[PDB]
Amino acid sequence: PTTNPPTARKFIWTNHKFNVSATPEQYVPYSTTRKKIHEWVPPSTPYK
Amino acid sequence: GVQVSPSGEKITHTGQVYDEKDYRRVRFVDRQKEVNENFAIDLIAQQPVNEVEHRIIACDGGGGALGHPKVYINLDKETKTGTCGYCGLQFKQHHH
Amino acid sequence: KRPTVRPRSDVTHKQLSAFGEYVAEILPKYVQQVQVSCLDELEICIHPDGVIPTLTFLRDHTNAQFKSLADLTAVDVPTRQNRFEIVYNLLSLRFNSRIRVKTYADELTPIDSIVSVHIAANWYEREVWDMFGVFFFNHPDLRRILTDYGFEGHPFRKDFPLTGYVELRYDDEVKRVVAEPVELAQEFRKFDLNSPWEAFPAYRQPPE
Amino acid sequence: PSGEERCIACKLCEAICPAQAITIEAEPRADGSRRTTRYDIDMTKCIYCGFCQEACPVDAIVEGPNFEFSTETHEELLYNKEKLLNNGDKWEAEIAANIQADYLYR
Amino acid sequence: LGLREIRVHLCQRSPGSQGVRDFIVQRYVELKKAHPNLPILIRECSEVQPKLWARYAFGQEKTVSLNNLSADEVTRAMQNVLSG
Amino acid sequence: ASNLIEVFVDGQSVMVEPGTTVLQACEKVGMQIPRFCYHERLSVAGNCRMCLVEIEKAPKVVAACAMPVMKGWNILTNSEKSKKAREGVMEFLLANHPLDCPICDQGGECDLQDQSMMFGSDRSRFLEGKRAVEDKNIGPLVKTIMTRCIQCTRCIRFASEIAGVDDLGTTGRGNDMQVGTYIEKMFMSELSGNVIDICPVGALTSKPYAFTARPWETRKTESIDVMDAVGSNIVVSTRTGEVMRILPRMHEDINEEWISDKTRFAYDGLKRQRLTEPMVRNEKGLLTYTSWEDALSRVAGMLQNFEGNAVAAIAGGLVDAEALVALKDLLNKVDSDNLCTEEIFPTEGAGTDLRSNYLLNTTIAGVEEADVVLLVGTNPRFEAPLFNARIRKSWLHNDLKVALIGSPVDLTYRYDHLGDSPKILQDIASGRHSFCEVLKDAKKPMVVLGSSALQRDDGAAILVAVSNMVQKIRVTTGVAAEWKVMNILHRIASQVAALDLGYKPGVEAIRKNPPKMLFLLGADGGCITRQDLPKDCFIVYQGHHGDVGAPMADVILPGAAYTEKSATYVNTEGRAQQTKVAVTPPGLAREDWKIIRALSEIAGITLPYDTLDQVRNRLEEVSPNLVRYDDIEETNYFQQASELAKLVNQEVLADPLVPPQLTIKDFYMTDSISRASQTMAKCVKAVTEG
Amino acid sequence: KVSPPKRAEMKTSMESLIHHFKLYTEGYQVPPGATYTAIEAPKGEFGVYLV
Amino acid sequence: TQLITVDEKLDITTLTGVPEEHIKTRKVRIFVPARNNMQSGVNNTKKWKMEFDTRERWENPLMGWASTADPLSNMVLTFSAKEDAIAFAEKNGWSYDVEEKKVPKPKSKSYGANFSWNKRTRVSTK
Amino acid sequence: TSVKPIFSRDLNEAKRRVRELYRAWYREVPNTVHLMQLDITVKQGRDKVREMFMKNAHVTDPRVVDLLVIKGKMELQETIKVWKQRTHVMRFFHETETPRPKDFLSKFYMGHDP
Ligand code: SF4
Ligand code: SF4
Ligand code: SF4
Ligand code: SF4
Ligand code: FES
Ligand SMILES: [K+]
Ligand SMILES: [Zn+2]
Repeated sequence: PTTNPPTARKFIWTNHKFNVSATPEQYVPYSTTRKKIHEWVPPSTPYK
Repeated sequence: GVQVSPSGEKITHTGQVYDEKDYRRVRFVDRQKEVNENFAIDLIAQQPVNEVEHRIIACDGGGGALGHPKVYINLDKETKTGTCGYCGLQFKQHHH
Repeated sequence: KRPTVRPRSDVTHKQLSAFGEYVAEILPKYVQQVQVSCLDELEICIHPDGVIPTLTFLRDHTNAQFKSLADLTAVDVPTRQNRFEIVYNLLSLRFNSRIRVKTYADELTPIDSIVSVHIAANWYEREVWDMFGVFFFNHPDLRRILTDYGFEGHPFRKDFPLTGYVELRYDDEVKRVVAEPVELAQEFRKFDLNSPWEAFPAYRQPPE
Repeated sequence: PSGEERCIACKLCEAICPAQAITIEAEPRADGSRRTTRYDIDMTKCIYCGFCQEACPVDAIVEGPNFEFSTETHEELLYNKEKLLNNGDKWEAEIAANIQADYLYR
Repeated sequence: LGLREIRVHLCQRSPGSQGVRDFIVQRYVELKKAHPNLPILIRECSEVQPKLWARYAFGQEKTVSLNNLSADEVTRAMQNVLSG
Repeated sequence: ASNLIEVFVDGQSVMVEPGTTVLQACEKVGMQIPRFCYHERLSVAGNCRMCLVEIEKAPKVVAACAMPVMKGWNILTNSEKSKKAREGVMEFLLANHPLDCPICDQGGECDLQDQSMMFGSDRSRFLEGKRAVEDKNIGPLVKTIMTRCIQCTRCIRFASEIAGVDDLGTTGRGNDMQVGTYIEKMFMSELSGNVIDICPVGALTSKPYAFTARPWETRKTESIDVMDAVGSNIVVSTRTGEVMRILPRMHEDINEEWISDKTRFAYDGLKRQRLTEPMVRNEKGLLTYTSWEDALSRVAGMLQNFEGNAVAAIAGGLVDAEALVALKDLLNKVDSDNLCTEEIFPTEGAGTDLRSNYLLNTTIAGVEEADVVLLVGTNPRFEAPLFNARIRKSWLHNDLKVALIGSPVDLTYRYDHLGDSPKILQDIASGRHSFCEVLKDAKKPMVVLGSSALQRDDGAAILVAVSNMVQKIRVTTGVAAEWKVMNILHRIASQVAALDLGYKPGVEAIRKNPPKMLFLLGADGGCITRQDLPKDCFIVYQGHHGDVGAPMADVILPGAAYTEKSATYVNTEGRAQQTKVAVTPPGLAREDWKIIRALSEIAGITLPYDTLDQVRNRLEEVSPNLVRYDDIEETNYFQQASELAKLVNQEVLADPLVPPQLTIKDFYMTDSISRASQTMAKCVKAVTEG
Repeated sequence: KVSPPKRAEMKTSMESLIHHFKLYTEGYQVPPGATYTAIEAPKGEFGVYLV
Repeated sequence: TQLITVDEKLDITTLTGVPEEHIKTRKVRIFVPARNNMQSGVNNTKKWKMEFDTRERWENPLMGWASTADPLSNMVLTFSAKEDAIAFAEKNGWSYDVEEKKVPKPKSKSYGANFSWNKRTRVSTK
Repeated sequence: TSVKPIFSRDLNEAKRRVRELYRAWYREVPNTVHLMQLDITVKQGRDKVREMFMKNAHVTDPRVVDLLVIKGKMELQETIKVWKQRTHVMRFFHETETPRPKDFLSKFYMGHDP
């Protein structure tokens, strides 16, 4: 990649990162979907 | 762009973020929740509208076989640009 | 001629039809059906009482000489009364041929083991018993061969679940490997991959 | 090259995935595009067979040449959409070159 | 002890329900006239035994099988249920 | 073989009636001819040319969907000519069809894709550029991507014949001929998701279902709809434990192939405003989450405190017969007969004693069978859309004569509006009416009285007037004893089951004897409130949605929904059906009869049943027709009911019969799930503003 | 209908895209029947009995 | 000599190996599956099917996947006859609910009805 | 209602085979507990064997009883020559599983399972 450099894109990382396992910057999984069932919210005022 | 909740947690491009009282952020305690910084909706909003001379345009996303399947977009509505269903590029007919 | 269609030779079909007639008229007491497929493979479906005479005749006949047992298997079709279809594939090295012998059984009628005819039938019938629960008479040692020790149920049956009923994990309180009722972190997603349109009109069943 | 995600939430990768290692959830985005809200691939369930990258109609999911990603926990191999997009942004300078080198065969 | 509900289960077509059908045809109307506050629920089905349920106070139920009973002793069974 | 002709399919002989098409003979034999424009419930169009088959000794292939078999025809369905015709027609469709399969909602549900794989070629010769058509905005329910449209006119024929709107059509000519509306018109009637059903391509897709799931991954659960009292058979499509779609089921006696728009698109209300945990009022008067043990202990203590008329229950609309008989048994063990429903039926005369007094006795096949239908005080188009669809089908095919007493509403067919006054019942019963002599000309009349009309103050007077009218009609027309004229149309799913189980209809008993402890089994109509209820009253609301009954309750018990429980619902015909479990209730919500049984056990009066089959046994021993699933056993004793009605001496009011639902905006929100649905909110906004 | 088409044909043609979709979602339908195919494996005879 | 008499209901629950919870507490459904109304094909309405009652599917705390606790969630069995499904269900000891095959009613289809002189079946468009 | 017997013509010698199998299991339980170093005692192992037999005791079909005897002989022989290990033997007791009480209140408090 000095005579034939790769194609430049703006979303490509400008800084390469090595394996970051067992580091504070490691990968932690999570569900990327939002809340699916919305609970009823009781009113904040008493009926009596 | 990446925004933060009142909890301080970054909100993903899907709109997902944990609540203040949700216990599932202990997985991010002493670690990081990684969110992809490049938001595709913002990046495709930055793209200019291609100004073409035809009533029906053809899109493959560029690169020929490296792109998406070739589709045809009908640019009849002059009040709305035609959007590719695959790549999200916008096209507008030049009627001048 | 056609590069996408498998070529067909009818001499094998004629030879296997002649041999099927031969076996059928030699053993009318047991042979229930004889068919030759489009793949030129001879299938002979027999009564369970004639497994020993049929296998012995096919192994020891001068015209048959089916001295090599290819495999012994079972197919679970739980819509018929005798739900286990036991299939014997045999190979004749003298005549360079292959034959298939089919019979039927259910959960409560065992069939005769053919360990006296072929020796690989020992382990193959052990596999069939372990996977389907088909008992075999006069076996030297019929026991489980593939499942876990003390595994309850026969797993190759159609009504047995894919994931099973128990799963193993190490419990530190008892310091052992213990069995739990099975719980999956992600359930196996079943897919209904059947088109609503008929594919092969040659196999169109008549309406009920 | 615009920066839009190539994935169009068409679920053929998880339909063809022989180990059922891909889980996809989708909804229309705020601009109405057909995009995923969840794209999880389990490395501990994946068999690395390339069926997703050969069934993908828009070359979105790929098996890039990274193999030195062994982790110290079982969780870190449970990839989600953010991790897969980060991998795609990291390895785009090489994945695109490999696809350019080999795409005439496939 | 106070009667709260009467339920008559019968058949549209059965020899055992013929007397019950006759009783409902000729005598149910003035029964409802005499007790126009009591639910006499008439339920009929294909293959049920002719059965009579009397629900009293606090959930007690008395069950009387009136299979192959004609109109007059169906009437007297109803009278015994109403009175006690 | 009287009036039958012998034809041959692939050499196999079969008897067919005259007028039977080639496709109908082929499916009688057992082979499904390929089709794109033919639908067995739509009119024959014959334009897609996919059903072309070869008749023996005939040089030209014929369209099986339109051509009738003549005599002795040998239909060579799998011949070379038929295969070549199918290949050519699929090639012509896919020449201009767009490459949109991954971005298509019709992923594995595509008749075009499946028939391509089964009958078409495996490659293309189309080297030209494909056409493209701009999309339309016919509503927030049906998303239109008209480039995928193959111009089969199925949507146009459906809208013309079944929906009865005449709004869709083809504009243009040749390859430029576009299906849609010429003007910017919003196509929103009831029964409008069935165009999404019957569109074979993904041109007309569902906008709530847009880009959500795939048919191969969705699991199918065959259940019953509870949005109205028709009881339409449905499939709940659930993926990963979440309800994803609602589709109709084919049931020729209830709903045919279609479901209402509220049924199809109101499923998203089950994801909002859901009760998940039991709640109790605290010392500050606010609802707070608590445990099942604590909530049931509080309710059990109050139930041990009170008895008699001081304990009462009110049942709403989305209530199954299991919880109804559970609450009935519990209040009977505390000796309470105030088991009321929100929906009102007249108790005068026969009341709910005779089952024929409150049923659609003629039923929906009887709607197809009848010749004149008189609708009294009802708007069937919004009260029971599939019932009105069957009326329109009979009106098209059997030349049904429809008349209406009530306010003049658009029923998507032309009827005779006799007027909105209830005195016309007296006039027809006396026999001095033009429609009375129309009836005496007719042979098999059908008088359908609305439960919405029975909701009025003079409901008993209206019912006895209609009963007297029907008795006079049967006297003056001499109909058969097997033919039932009187019918009652209900709009509430729980009402028929409650009336069968013995619930007293209406809250008149509640108003007469105000209780100190009240159960609200899904009661969200607001019929009885704290203003006409005593001050120190203990309210427990058992339900799945917090809409009207939860904020006024002292204890809230989260029950299950119809998609979350296996349940019994009885339709207007009297037919009982059971919903199956599609998903499970969210949070700590349980099945409603299980909640009532656990409450009874804690209160110390244990109900004599523990399992669902034992609940069905209790239902059978109360009334043994709620266990006869999909059974239409007929009722009798209309003579006795009419005699008691005649001895009822009430008089009708002068108010015109105005149904509560005059417009589709009133149609869209009816119950708690519809009110909590955002899709119905969008529909109301679209039909009001847009 | 059995083997998937080339990717350029899939991205250009309608039938190729449809067949790619159906093959990579449902797969090809095999006509009913039973076969025993045995080949000379390096370890012996490898047999497959497909029904 | 080799033929005995048995007057029972052919119970094999002791040999199936299934736990007693998944025998006694399960309900099965025997039915011809309804045609998917998004299509018009009827090849999936030919064979009888037995399925089990739906059990609990909850959310995984880590990934949000659909976690389950019952093994008979994806178990669907195919039968050529309702009586065969009945025999299998009674043999395996599962309590069954059976619904009959819903066949489409025969319909009088006439292309000439679209162009009638006096009937209401005349269409206004094509 | 006439079928082919497996080993037993009727219930009598089937019960004889049951008694022989129970006799041999009762013999082997102390040897099992001593050889595979089980935490259990001899008494409750014999109780486990007995209540397994009482669990299977409701069947009266001679073919099913013969097959149960055959399976019991396989389990017993598998215990004679030690292939079934300590974990496999201790799987009979479910000591690591919290049992589900059968009352309606408890099954209501846990979840939706009947
Ligand atoms: S490479 Fe992995 S993720 Fe892709 S289809 Fe194969 S097993 Fe599935
Ligand atoms: S990764 Fe590719 S195959 Fe998978 S859903 Fe996205 S676009 Fe489709
Ligand atoms: S309608 Fe069918 S053929 Fe057309 S794009 Fe959609 S899936 Fe493909
Ligand atoms: S929109 Fe659909 S139903 Fe209407 S003509 Fe086009 S393909 Fe047919
Ligand atoms: S189905 Fe007959 S031409 Fe369309
Ligand atoms: K569609
Ligand atoms: Zn594009």
